[PDB]
Amino acid sequence: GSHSMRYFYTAMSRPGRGEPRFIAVGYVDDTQFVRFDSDAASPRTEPRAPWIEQEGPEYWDRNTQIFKTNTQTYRESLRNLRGYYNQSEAGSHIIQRMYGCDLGPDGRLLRGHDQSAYDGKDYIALNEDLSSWTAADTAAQITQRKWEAARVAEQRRAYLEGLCVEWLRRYLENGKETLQRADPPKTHVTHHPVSDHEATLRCWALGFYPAEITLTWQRDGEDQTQDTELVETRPAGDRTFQKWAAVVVPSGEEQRYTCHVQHEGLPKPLTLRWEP
Amino acid sequence: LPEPLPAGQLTAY
Amino acid sequence: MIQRTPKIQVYSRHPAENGKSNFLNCYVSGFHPSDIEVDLLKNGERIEKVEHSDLSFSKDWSFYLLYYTEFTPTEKDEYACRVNHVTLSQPKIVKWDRDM
Repeated sequence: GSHSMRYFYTAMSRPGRGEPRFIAVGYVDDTQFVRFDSDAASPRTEPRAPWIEQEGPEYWDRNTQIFKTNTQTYRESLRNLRGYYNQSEAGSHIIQRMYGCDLGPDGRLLRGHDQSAYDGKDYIALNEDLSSWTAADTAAQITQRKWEAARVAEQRRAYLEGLCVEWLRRYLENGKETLQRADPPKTHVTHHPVSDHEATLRCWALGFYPAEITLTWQRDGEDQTQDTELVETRPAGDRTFQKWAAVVVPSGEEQRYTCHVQHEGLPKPLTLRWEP
Repeated sequence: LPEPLPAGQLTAY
Repeated sequence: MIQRTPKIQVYSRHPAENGKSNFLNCYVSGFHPSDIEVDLLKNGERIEKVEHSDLSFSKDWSFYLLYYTEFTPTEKDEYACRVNHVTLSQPKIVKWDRDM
């Protein structure tokens, strides 16, 4: 199938409580495989998936250097953005960066991503061309010009088309038994009366990987989008995810409702009804 | 692997 | 500054079976900024040594964390997740409902 690698950087200032914390986590699809936290007693890149542990000291030191240097640069960046927004030294602020590469089912580069946010709002993003920037406001324009002057996009592009794809493919092979394994949801429909004239039908999907899933209720074959309560897909803690979708239906109309489940792991899309 | 450090100065925002 | 309040789900890793060891999960998500306080409660009392996932975030920049601890569900024991965040005037308590 398709696969992606993403690194997620969060740099948080905390005036009066030391220097900004920098954390980086790395993912292949919905599997975290690496973390770095500047607040660790001994900050270093740590494995978070078994298939990465086989990487040698050279890898871990390389990562750690990268993250240590980024930690320092993000502190500078936080100072800079505080200035770009004329903000006081009093407040806490956060820069986030998410970046990585997407591969199609053939393992070829689909596209790269490199997006940054400040205080949870889009700040600057590398365009799909991996050559130009979109800046959210006049503050981000300062970064854009600075990055344009430093030919930063060229660096991002080189990585995204190069090492990003090459290491992603490596991880995919090394962790193929899990990373390239889709686990289908285990499903069931529950029924709970809410009153004498209505009952809740809840469609459950459990134990699936990756997290991407479609769970919908139909009434007489029509999507019940507005009437469906759909909880956010949530991690079980064993790599797998869970989701449910619920609808409240007139008592005696239960068989008019069907739950439809789409997931990469299913040999065929599922259609479920409550089974009294 | 995350983005490697550039040859020169890592560019801040 | 724009801030986003956490969504909270409390649930078990495996389908709950009284007397069978499981994991109690509290998944907090959709929040910003990232500082957040999460306790898992057993009968209203804070459970010690609860672990959590590494801070990460969604495509919309909002953060998410999974807090979890081993537990053995019983008919009588009540579990809950207690969350505080700058967006919340008081801690929000979400009870564990094995059907949610």
